[PDB]
Amino acid sequence: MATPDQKSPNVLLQNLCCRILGRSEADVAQQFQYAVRVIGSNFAPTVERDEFLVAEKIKKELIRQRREADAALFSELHRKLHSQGVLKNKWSILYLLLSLSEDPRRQPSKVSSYATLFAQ
Amino acid sequence: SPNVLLQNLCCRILGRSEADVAQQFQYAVRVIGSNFAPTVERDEFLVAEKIKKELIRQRREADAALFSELHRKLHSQGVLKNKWSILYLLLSLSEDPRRQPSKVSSYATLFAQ
Amino acid sequence: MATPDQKSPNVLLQNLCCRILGRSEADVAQQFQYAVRVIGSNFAPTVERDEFLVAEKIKKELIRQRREADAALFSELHRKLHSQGVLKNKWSILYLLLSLSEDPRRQPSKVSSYATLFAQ
Amino acid sequence: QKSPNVLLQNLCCRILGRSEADVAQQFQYAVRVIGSNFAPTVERDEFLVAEKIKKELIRQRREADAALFSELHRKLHSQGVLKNKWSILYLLLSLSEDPRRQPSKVSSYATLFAQ
Amino acid sequence: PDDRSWLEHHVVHQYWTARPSQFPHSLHLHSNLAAVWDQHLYSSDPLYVPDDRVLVTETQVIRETLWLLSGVKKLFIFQLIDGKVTVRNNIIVTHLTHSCLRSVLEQIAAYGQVVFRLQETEAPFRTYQAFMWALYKYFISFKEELAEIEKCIINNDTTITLAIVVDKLAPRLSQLKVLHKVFSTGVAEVPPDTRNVVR
Amino acid sequence: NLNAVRETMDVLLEISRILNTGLDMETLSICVRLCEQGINPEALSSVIKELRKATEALKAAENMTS
Amino acid sequence: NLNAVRETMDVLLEISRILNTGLDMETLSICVRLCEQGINPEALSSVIKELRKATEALKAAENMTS
Amino acid sequence: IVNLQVEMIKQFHMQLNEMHSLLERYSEGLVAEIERLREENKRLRAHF
Amino acid sequence: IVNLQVEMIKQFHMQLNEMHSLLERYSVNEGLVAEIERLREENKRLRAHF
Amino acid sequence: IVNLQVEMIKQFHMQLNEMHSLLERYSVNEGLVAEIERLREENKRLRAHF
Repeated sequence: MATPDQKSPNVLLQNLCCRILGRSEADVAQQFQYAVRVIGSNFAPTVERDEFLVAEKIKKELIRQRREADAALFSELHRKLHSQGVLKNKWSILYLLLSLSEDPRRQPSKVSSYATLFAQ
Repeated sequence: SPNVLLQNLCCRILGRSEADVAQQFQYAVRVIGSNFAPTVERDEFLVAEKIKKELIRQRREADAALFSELHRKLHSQGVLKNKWSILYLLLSLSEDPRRQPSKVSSYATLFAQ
Repeated sequence: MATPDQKSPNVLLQNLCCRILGRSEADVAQQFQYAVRVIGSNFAPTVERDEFLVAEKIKKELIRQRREADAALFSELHRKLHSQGVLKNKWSILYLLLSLSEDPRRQPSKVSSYATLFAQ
Repeated sequence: QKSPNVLLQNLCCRILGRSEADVAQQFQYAVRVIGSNFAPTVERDEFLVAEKIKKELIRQRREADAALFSELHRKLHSQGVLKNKWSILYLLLSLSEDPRRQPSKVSSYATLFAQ
Repeated sequence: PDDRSWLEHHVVHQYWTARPSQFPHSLHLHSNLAAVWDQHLYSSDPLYVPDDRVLVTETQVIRETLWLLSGVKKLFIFQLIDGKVTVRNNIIVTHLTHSCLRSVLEQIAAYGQVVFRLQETEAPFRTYQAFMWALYKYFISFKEELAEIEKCIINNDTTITLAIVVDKLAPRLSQLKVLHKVFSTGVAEVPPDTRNVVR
Repeated sequence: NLNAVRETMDVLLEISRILNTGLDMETLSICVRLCEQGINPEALSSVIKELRKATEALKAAENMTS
Repeated sequence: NLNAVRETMDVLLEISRILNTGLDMETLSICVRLCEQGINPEALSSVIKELRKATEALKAAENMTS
Repeated sequence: IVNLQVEMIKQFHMQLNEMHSLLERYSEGLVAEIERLREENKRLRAHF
Repeated sequence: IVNLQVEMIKQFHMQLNEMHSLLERYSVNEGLVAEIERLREENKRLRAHF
Repeated sequence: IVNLQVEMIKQFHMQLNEMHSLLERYSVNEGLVAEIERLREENKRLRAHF
């Protein structure tokens, strides 16, 4: 039963680069190459491979940002996600979500325009 | 020669001929050729204790006992000249069955071509 | 959007190389390239992105160097600067200044002339 | 006053016992290493480096080597000939080898890359 | 997504989404007043670091203003902080100065904050129920005009400016201000611990 | 001596199986011989990790091509 | 000064011998002079390690080819 | 750090090999041009 | 970290030398340059002798 | 980490310079072009003198 054509991770990564840059895949070729280089690199194991430990780390991080309500909400959402059982790799997704969290309180160290020189 | 043995080992582990494992052989040669800081422990008993603690931490007490027995057998056999190095290697290569293997993304296959 | 006629990052890097080396910009071309490479290199996030935390760290470092008077002067200048509100990136400048603070008692490790040997 | 590069090359040739032509790859590697930016040494204080060497030798039950290191450090400090004592002390600590630990005979496998 | 992206480009830009919709605008001095002001500021102070400003459309600004005046919460430009409508600081329009836009939006935000306080009314008692009912009827009357303005905007046949809308709403805005003051005195000035009879 | 080597190899294989190391008898014997010759255990571990990654990539390629 | 230099070199040689460093008088003297002249000790240590590694690689190649 | 070093060395080796292959690919045409011009000159001479 | 840096520098030096040799092998008009110089000398000799 | 970044930049620069030098030494078919022009002029002289 023809499981929707989830294009291979290379095609998905190209589409992701195009989407993130807001340019066509052809316009993101340098960014696509950078992404391919990153993806082909050996990555260290995620800090936490326990769904509950990763969820607890996320809650602790939210509390550290003085987002205690957000920490409670995170713990509740994690419980709900664990009960839903839809994700096969809970530890990897939890580690990713933890890695992608941003502290609203820490004033963004505005990336100097000079970083764009190396993007080309 | 040790180099031929390492190549054969790579071929056996990969299930490919030595000519097909040339890149893996080169990677192994590069890794071995890199200057490494002195190992944390060059004492057989310290390496054995670290391995035992790591095995116990994974709640594998039976596997910890099996490892201790195998180490005793290896020590009594006296075939290995550098017991501390082999014990350290075995400890370093142990994997916790409880920690879900970070499944190497199918995406790694994309760059192999 | 008040963009001060900021001479291009290249001109600033060239001027910096010329100033540091004590050579003309044309004579600091390798140093200018090195500066451009360093700025273009990915750097770990700064230790402190909080203006007050950077000021406190500078004061603590001066006290550790037995420069307690200099630590008090740094704390007072930081308070004055924060009230003045003239600096737009107080956290970045404070972190830079703290990182650039030097203990007068610790003899500057004179970069051996030997570094020039490999340039040829 | 032989230039440090020439002195290092002569030292490499003397230590390896080979001609410059046979050490060309090693000479290039040495030049690259010396010219490469290295992380700061573990200890840059002469007294701290001497104390660390003494502590490491005592911890390894190498009392004879600890006494020899303490004597050499006392002699170096009293002679006052060296301007950068910390560098020499750090080098000696980094190069110390335990005489009790049998030299790990370099596996023949290293020869594969030699060709 | 390609057809959807083409529509999204042609059905009005996602500027209302936090995604920056870059739109082409005339570089004419009268049309590039924001850009001309940016150029002058950039030229004038060597210490001047250019802040990140979001370019918003005048029609988009008008629509968001109407939605605020319609009592919509969670606007993108106008954020409600402590019951006070506050404009996001990084917003700019092509035809207005940041300070001028900020002043006009501050007046609009003050009126929106008044409405929001009035919008939050629960009716726990018969007299409070009557006051809520009257407030609802008033808000209906205001929403009628707001919907008519929105309809005129939707027809897009004629140039409707923020000034034109403000002038059209001036009598309603004055009525809203009077009502806000009266309501504050009649209810907001009433201590919370007062008996329902006393209130 | 041969019986002692066989016993040591069997013990090592049992330890690898209990620990789920994934090493076979031949690979374990090769590792033992390399260790007896003085190879640094940290270098050996890094080499083993790189070889395991290469073997996993080769197994994935063989499963995709089959 | 000459006597002090000789005494320092003898002390360094004795320390190297007790530590089994494998350094000869000329290499030790060159290293001492470089360190006294301000050479970064990390660079000198890396150079010494590279020379020792080269000697060990040449000995391993000679033993494998013999 | 050791894992990073080993991976970096492997990647460096692979990249060096790829660059070598790309330069070989990008650096027979001369021979074919010579052959074509020789054919053309022989055809011209025979026809003449 | 220092060991890693030193090993990387040594590997960089070795790789630079290997790349130089590989480019010399595959770029190698040098044999063709020598043969062209030889043909130039032979044509010059034929001009002097005629 | 800062030392590593600086070292990486230095190593990249050194490798680029070494590659430039190797390409200059080995790519440089300029000698071959000059020798081919020399052989053409010498062959022209040998034809004119014969």
